[PDB]
Amino acid sequence: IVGGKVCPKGECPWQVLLLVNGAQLCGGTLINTIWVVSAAHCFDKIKNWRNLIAVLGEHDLSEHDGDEQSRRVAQVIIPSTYVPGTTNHDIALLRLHQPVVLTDHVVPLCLPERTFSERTLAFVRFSLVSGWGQLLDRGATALELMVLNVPRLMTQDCLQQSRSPNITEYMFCAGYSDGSKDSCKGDSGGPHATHYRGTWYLTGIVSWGQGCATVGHFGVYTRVSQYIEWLQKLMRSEPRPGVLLRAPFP
Amino acid sequence: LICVNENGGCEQYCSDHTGTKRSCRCHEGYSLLADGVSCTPTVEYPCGKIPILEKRNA
Ligand SMILES: CS(=O)(=O)N(CC(N)=O)c1cccc(CC(=O)Nc2ccc3nc(N)[nH]c3c2)c1
Ligand SMILES: [Ca+2]
Ligand SMILES: [Cl-]
Ligand SMILES: [Cl-]
Repeated sequence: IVGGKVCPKGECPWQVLLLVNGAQLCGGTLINTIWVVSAAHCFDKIKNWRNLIAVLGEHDLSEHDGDEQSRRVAQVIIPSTYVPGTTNHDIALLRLHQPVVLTDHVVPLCLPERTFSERTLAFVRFSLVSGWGQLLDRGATALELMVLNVPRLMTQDCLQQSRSPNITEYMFCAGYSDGSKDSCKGDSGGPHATHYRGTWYLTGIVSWGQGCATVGHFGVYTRVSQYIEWLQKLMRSEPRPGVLLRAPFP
Repeated sequence: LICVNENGGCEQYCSDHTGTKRSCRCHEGYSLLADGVSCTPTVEYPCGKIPILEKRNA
């Protein structure tokens, strides 16, 4: 995250850290005790699918304070329409091997109904994006979880204001074009969380952008509203052997 | 009332029904109050609420 602030410990309790052989991979969002939403592109280069770990309740990567909970990732589910090396359909649903325990520091973000998300949440101007990604373009990643308030653009306005992948109906733009504030590499997969009448909801996944905080460009987010029914059906399904699962979309 | 305008007055989810009818609904871990619009937690850690902040103003 560029130009944000430290998320006070426990104020981003849905944030997930994904590790591969102990190394930072990506962010994610807890939506239930066994389910995490992340970005499909995070998994393009995974060689050993059995060494993926999700950490909940993380805050400061330099220390162990006892609020962290680690789980093996049992399943990574990606839409059939996602193509490795590209940006469209950038979503993954992760099943944890055992539930996390909900605590003051570990709480799911609400996965909204589609209608609600499209008709109401899509018009809330500002939402929060968070992660342990790079603090600057070409810079070091953060040791403490960072958070940033970003405004959402209608896609017509993003294309107009921006000056190369298309912005598809499975994406939306958010952020600033003045080079000051943005999500960045290493924040991929993390939440774009939207507040409405006292409750927070998952509306986007940190997906891509032209550099980070690049003048004339905005961050691009996976438009989670397009995937609600796809996610809900998968969460009702039995697990299948083998970590990676490609599931038909729609 | 209609779900497209002002979320049908619902705090959370809204369904339109035949005639001038509307039903609000709440996420798992919440219940709908008698006002027909408000949702109140039914569990200790409902989704989308931040415990340290909910305790700070309780
Ligand atoms: C090139 S590829 O399509 O092949 N692929 C590689 C791969 N094989 O995974 C890939 C796909 C999507 C994103 C990325 C990196 C990326 O853009 N991160 C990022 C995240 C958030 C951001 N916010 C801003 N403002 N910029 C951001 C940048 C790589
Ligand atoms: Ca820690
Ligand atoms: Cl099934
Ligand atoms: Cl496997």
